[PDB]
Amino acid sequence: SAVKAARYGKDNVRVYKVHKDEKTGVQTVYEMTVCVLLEGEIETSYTKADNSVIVATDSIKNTIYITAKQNPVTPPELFGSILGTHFIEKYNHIHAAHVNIVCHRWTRMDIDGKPHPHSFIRDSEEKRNVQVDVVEGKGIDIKSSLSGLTVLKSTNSQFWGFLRDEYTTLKETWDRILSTDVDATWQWKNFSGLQEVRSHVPKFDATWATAREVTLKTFAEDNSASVQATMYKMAEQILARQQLIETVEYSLPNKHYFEIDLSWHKGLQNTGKNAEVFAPQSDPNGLIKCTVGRS
Amino acid sequence: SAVKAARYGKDNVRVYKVHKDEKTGVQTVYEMTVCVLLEGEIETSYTKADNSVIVATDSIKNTIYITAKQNPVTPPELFGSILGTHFIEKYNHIHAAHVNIVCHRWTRMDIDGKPHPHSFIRDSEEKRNVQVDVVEGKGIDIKSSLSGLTVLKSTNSQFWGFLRDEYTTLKETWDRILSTDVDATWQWKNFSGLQEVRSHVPKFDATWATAREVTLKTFAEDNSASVQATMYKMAEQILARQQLIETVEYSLPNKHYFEIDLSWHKGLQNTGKNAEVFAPQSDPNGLIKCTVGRS
Amino acid sequence: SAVKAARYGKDNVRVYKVHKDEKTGVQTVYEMTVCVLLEGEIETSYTKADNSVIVATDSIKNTIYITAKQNPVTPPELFGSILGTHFIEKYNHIHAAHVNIVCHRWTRMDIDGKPHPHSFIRDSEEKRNVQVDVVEGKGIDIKSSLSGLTVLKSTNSQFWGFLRDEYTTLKETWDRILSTDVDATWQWKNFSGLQEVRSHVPKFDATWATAREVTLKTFAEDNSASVQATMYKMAEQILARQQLIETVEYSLPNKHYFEIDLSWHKGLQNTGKNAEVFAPQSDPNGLIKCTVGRS
Amino acid sequence: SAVKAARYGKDNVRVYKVHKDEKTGVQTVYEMTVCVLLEGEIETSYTKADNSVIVATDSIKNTIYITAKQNPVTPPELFGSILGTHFIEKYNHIHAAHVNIVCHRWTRMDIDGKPHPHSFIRDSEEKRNVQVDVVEGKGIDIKSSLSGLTVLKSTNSQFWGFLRDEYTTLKETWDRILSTDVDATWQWKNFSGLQEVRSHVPKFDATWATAREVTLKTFAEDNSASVQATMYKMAEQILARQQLIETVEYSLPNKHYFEIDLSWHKGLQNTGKNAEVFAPQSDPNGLIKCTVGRS
Ligand SMILES: O=c1[nH]c(=O)c2nn[nH]c2[nH]1
Ligand SMILES: O=c1[nH]c(=O)c2nn[nH]c2[nH]1
Ligand SMILES: O=c1[nH]c(=O)c2nn[nH]c2[nH]1
Ligand SMILES: O=c1[nH]c(=O)c2nn[nH]c2[nH]1
Ligand SMILES: [Ar]
Ligand SMILES: [Ar]
Ligand SMILES: [Ar]
Ligand SMILES: [Ar]
Ligand code: NA
Ligand code: NA
Ligand code: NA
Ligand code: NA
Repeated sequence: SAVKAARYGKDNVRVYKVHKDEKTGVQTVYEMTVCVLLEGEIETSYTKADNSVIVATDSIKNTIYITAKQNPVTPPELFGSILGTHFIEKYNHIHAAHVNIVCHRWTRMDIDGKPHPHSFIRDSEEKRNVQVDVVEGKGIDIKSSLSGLTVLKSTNSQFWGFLRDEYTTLKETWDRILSTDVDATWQWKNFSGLQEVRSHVPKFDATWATAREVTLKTFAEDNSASVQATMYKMAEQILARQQLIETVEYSLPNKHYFEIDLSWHKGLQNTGKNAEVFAPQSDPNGLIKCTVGRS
Repeated sequence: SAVKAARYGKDNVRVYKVHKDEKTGVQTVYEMTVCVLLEGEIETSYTKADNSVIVATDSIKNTIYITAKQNPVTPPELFGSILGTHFIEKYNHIHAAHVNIVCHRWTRMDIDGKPHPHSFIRDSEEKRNVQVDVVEGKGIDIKSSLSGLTVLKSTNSQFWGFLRDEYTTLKETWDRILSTDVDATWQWKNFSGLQEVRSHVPKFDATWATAREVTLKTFAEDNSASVQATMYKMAEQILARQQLIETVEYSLPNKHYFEIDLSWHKGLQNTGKNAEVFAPQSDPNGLIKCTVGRS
Repeated sequence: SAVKAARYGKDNVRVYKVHKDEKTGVQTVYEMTVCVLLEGEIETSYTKADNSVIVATDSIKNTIYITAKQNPVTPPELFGSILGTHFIEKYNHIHAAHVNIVCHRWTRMDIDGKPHPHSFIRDSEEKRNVQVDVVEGKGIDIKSSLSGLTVLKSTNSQFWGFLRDEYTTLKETWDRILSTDVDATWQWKNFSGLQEVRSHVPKFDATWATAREVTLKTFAEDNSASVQATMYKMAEQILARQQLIETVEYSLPNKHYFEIDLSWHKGLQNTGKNAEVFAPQSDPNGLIKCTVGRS
Repeated sequence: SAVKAARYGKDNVRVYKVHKDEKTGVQTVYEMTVCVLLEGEIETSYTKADNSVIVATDSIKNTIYITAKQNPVTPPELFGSILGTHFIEKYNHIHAAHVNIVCHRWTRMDIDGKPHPHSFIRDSEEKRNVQVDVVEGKGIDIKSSLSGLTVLKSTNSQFWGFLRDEYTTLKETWDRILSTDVDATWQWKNFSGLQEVRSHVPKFDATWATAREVTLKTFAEDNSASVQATMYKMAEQILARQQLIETVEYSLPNKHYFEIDLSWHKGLQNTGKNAEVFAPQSDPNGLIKCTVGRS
């Protein structure tokens, strides 16, 4: 037997950082969950019980807190690139670092119409994520994402003209509920190293904001022919607005809301045009994916 | 052996309702999870296998959807009172109905600064809940609550002057992070029946909004001496603003953020005045409760 | 305003303890999650910012680890009673301690048909729980429970003869699937104090084992007329076997498995006697409770 | 813009099947959660709102229940291969089916030392999984796995001789707790099609049982030098026992149990040789992976 692939490190490292402006008194908080996995010349830890090649996972955890102390933690694309670069520069035998960051929302509170200097609310479990792969001699590959964005529209969704055969019971419809949890990933052009990531820093927050805005507006305004057709329109607009993105990937569940036939009870009308009360279905769910790139 | 207490019914009934304004084209959605448990002269179903006394839980589920079709589902205090009253009026041998409703957020989307007519976002897992107990000859008891409101302040929290003995390691502090998940319940005066609940309908949404606003403002502005002292100030203000509330109960976890001593690494200063990077603790957590009523 | 009720303490305290037999080399592990909440003369911490009455929740956490170091942690009824008694004896102004313990399974591994001296497996998320209320001058009240015991029988469950009216769609059946998650609680006679709890120590593990065995055998062997009727038979047998129990409470969800009509597809027969493939329903679920006590 | 990749289908399809032996009266239940995603000539559903290429996800769901009615559902490697093959044979424009199955435990109850004919218990959240990729002209690729197997050993784990630098605080140890949740995957040789999968049917259950037994015995008996070294010994033995496996992948969290220094309290000794009470850590956790293949 041989080791074909190996990676190890620390998962679920919770980090909070506060920035205090001495001038204004305004405080800004950042909270993330970090995972760092390393690869390199470590096979002998598996095959020969040779721990001399292991950077302890406890040390990786210490490194994350030290790196957060000495560097900006925003945008997460930059923090992840700094953290990944650290390992491949510090350790001769480590050739790849894989950094995953989940950013949690702490939104400044408005009290009496004024932004509060040091009070925050978690307005939704929506996340902003980054996956950073730092590979010796191959640069920095960054995938940015938003996830956990849960939306619903109560009309202006259709689904008709699909394949009908002896397995088909679904009725065609010209008016349904559409609800999903949005997972959207944009993959950046390969960066040569940290200097190039630093040169593009302003584009990271702006592209996240554009991806979010395009997703919400397209969902709200599209008279949707299908999840497939609406998600393609989203991906096409993101690629049009940011030339440094190579691909956009959406993964969308179709969270079903079923009509309830109440006609058995006193002829109550609750289907088609008369549908008011629906049963949200926990499972099963449609799952629709696509990856859109340049011609 | 004897049956000392018995209740049964249907839990986890998901309901969606849409309201369509024909004039404006504007649609409003409501989504809830409902539980109905009944009590009454049902002991023989347990002791003698006498199913003749059982209103099937499947029928309770049907009743919830029919009631939602024929009645307003907002405010939830009113819907729960209608649903509970139904069972004790329809079934001679049912003497109490217990209705629990969890209301899920569907917040209208703003697209290009305008409210969208039919598109919604789940802005946070915060819930608005109601517990309604309808008891034959004893009226309607309503407990209203908000839950899952997650907040953090990065300064203006203290904790000193507590009991110190041979079990104590905690250092006194004049500047810490305070973060909690707010669970707040207000208990209404007993109502004689549905006519009296209907007479107070406007107070339900207004009191929920006041409870939320008082919680957020007091949390943000109090230079907190303890969770205990801040939560009492919240409860006292709610009771002052709504005379039809008898009691206010808060249940608050103290979600700890620990300083990280980095002085072992190149004398890095990250404690006290120099604290920037903290470790959020998943467990354990402080849990602080109180119930505040009138003199 | 006045404080009507107040309790505070530490939740989610994870504890592991190992016992090492020097003779045999055999090791036994215990893992629990503990919550301790205190009550007493503490109103001024809420009303006057008087922290002098507060035993810090951090100190409660330290106390749990010290108590586990110096005492047996099994049976949990005894450990909880020791821990609760500690607070009301140590602190003059604390008059009640509320101790909740969840015990996690670590079952010794069998390797090559022999019990392993120091290797364990988590065989199911079933828990053994205790709730201990220690109240100055009122003794020790103990509720013991098992929870998370998930069972299914594929036949020998019926449900017919229930109330039928204009809300009813459910068909009567003489052969269905019955599946539940068992939550069973037995409430002990009030104990005068720790000496009396110690005098009954052997009864705690034996009664837990009897409750489990009676639940499993009755579920498996009863040709069930309803959840109501089967759960009553369980409670009646537990009360018959342990005279120091006052009440037994069961809380049982009815986890529905629905027939799937496939007759639309090539006349496939999959209902009634021909039912082979079913759709487990995640929600909604029946919820059936009862409390059984002595004549 | 262009579609670079697309797949869609139905997730979270819960299925139960019962087998009834008329001779013996013995019933056997199977419960799974199924996901089917399709790929093929479907780009126009995304780009042109052309639904004519879409096999509705609702139809995929119907197909899973019909396939379960007409075929064995065990071993899951066979069921997944039948289900995947169906789509690429039935639909000219579908060129790949991706089938994921999670099998839930329903273990026959022993009542009074005898196996019960129709009563089952969920003994742990351990799963048996299959991933089946059926690709037109490329055969059937099967990955089998077990997941959610949670184990702990209280001694006979060491970790010393790792890299020490200015980021390192971890002390070397010759005696620690080791606890993990095992995720183990074995990848079969490519199969030409369903006839070849059928020819190997007996090997699927036997290899699952061998993988489980090797994992448990190696964990229990290895005087572990590291997670890395113990997991390699597991993978090497599985590959030795089944020639039709190409690779074995383990993914193991290192679930930390920390010593608690109690020496501040009356000189209590609870570290090193005197360690009895530990604090299980929920996060962070080590994460160790490896893939082992043939020379
Ligand atoms: O078994 C282990 N492997 C590691 O890589 C490691 N790092 N810290 N502790 C550890 N334990
Ligand atoms: O056992 C049951 N009890 C009930 O109360 C019930 N109601 N519907 N189905 C049911 N099954
Ligand atoms: O606000 C607080 N209240 C308490 O009771 C406490 N105990 N430890 N820390 C604490 N903080
Ligand atoms: O938008 C949809 N896409 C699909 O692929 C589908 N299948 N069933 N319903 C559906 N809705
Ligand atoms: Ar969509
Ligand atoms: Ar608070
Ligand atoms: Ar039952
Ligand atoms: Ar291991
Ligand atoms: Na390197
Ligand atoms: Na009545
Ligand atoms: Na006392
Ligand atoms: Na094909």
